[PDB]
Amino acid sequence: AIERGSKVKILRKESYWYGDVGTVASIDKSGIIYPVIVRFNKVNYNGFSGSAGGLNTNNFAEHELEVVG
Repeated sequence: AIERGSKVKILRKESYWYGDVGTVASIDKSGIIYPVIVRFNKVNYNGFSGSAGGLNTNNFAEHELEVVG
């Protein structure tokens, strides 16, 4: 099961960090299809201005992540 701070290999085809692993940051209450936000320490600036957006976290479903810890 997706534990906390566990190593999860992202298995999302259309993902900026697909094929890479990430550190589980926190899970949601199943409010959305991708409540699990993983950490990648990677930024994808593609339109920033004024307020510093920045992501560093991608949403992913439980079945979309592969706990390989």
